[PDB]
Amino acid sequence: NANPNVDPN
Amino acid sequence: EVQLVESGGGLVQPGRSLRLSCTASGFTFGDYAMSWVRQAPGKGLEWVGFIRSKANGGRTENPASVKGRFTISRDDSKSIAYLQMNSLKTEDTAVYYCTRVELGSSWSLGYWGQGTLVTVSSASTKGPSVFPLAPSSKSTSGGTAALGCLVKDYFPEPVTVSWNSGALTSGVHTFPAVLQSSGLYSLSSVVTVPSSSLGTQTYICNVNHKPSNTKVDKKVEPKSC
Amino acid sequence: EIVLTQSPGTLSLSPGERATLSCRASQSVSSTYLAWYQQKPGQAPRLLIYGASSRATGIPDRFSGSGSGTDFTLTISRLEPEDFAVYYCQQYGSSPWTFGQGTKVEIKRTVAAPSVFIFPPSDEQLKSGTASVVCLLNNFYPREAKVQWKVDNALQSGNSQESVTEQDSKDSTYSLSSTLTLSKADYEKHKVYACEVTHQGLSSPVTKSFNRGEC
Amino acid sequence: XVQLXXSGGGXVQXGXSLXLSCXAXXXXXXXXXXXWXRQXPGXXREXVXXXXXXXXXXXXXDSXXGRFTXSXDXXXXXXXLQXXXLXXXDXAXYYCXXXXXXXXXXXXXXWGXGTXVTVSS
Repeated sequence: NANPNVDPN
Repeated sequence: EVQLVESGGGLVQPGRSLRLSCTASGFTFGDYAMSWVRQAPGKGLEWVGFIRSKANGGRTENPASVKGRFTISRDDSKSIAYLQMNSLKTEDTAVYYCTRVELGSSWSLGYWGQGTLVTVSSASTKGPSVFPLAPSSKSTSGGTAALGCLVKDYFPEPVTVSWNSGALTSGVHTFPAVLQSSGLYSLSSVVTVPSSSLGTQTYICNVNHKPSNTKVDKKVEPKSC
Repeated sequence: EIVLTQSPGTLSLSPGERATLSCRASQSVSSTYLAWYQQKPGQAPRLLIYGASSRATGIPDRFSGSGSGTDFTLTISRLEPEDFAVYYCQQYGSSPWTFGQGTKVEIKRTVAAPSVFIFPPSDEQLKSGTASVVCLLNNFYPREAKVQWKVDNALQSGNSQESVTEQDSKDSTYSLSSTLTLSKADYEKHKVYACEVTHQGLSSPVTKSFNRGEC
Repeated sequence: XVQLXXSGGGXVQXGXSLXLSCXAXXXXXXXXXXXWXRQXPGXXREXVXXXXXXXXXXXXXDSXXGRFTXSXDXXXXXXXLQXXXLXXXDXAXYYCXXXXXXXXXXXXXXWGXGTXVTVSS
């Protein structure tokens, strides 16, 4: 997951 | 004002481990994701991972080049991000930057620390040998001649070179060091001078390698026939 | 992984001129996930532009960006002296985050062919069992050049290392050294040592040579 | 192999203009830099200008900076040398050459036969 600003759970 | 200070770098042997610290101040550290980026000497930038904020799970992501070897963590009570570097290889030699990841939908790296150098090598501390790069006897009579000093086989960096104790700076070119296949560094420093001065003016390169406490003054003159 | 290819590798311009830097992505990436960074030698990179219209805080007006999908452009509308540096593009929409290889913005000047000098190994070094032959290319522009070592007309490959200076602050030229490393035994069984230099400012290669054991 | 041919040379008076052209045959030259050289009566070949690939710019010698302009038409496999403010010292045979090295180190392997430029008062 490349998004560091959202919890991917 | 945002401040990021990296620490924990230095020289380490292959296969050993290092932990880098990045101390943050001037912002709410716990609100931001943090990211490490490295730059090998003379090369570009390589991302080596980020860690999310506690509000977003606090988990990490890293590329395959360091996956299973590098781990990022954070201590929000101390405002410090960490980079645990295990199973170090020579290819890991780089300047390591910690970065603050910007908020929102466009998470660029908004702030960078000054970086800390990590050198992975099995080489031992060794002073350089200083050899003359002597001008030639074919130098144009009434033209320009080149001469210099070859600073060979030292470790680690750096080596400083001046000419005539700093009095000679014009025409001086001190080249960046090269890492040889033996694991030792080498560099050269050259200067161009009028050919007519070869018989009257003295040219001395001053080489200092503080890691080995080596100080050398080398006079360079036309090789005798 | 999305590969970012920047072009040109080096762009040569004068202060006050317009700079146009390109960054092409191997796969389509939205403009929201693209950023540009500036780095000067010995210093950390700094963010310039990110997203569609976002500019980093404190970044002057002359920096702007555009493009979408696979083609992105960074524009410096009027180059200031502090703008000559290396510029990297970056994508962070796909894992892993990747950077371009960087584009250098250098000061442009007229062509200058290199002055070539060859240095035989000193007798002091030969005492230690190795021999280093050095070829010096002095004060040339543009940077691209080829150095070929020839030992008794045999082209040497894989046994030399090059080092290049930064662009000189006053005359905007480059200087380059090439060091050929041989064993003392290999050095002593050959006579003619030459470095052959080619440069776009030279109509034919320049050769400097010496014969081993000749004043 | 590759064949080059210059044209457009002639006689002009000082301050005049000339547009030289250099066409290539047998291979498209869009990926290679193209350089102009000149050889005055009783002199060696001198560099004049280089047109690198489109986007990689152009570089010039001291004596022609500001007066001469080099350009390309990869569409016609041709490069051009626009010469303005010509002086009698510009009198020479002008040659073009291909830089066979795509990395621009100046491996001038193929040359034309030259076109004559004369500047008489």
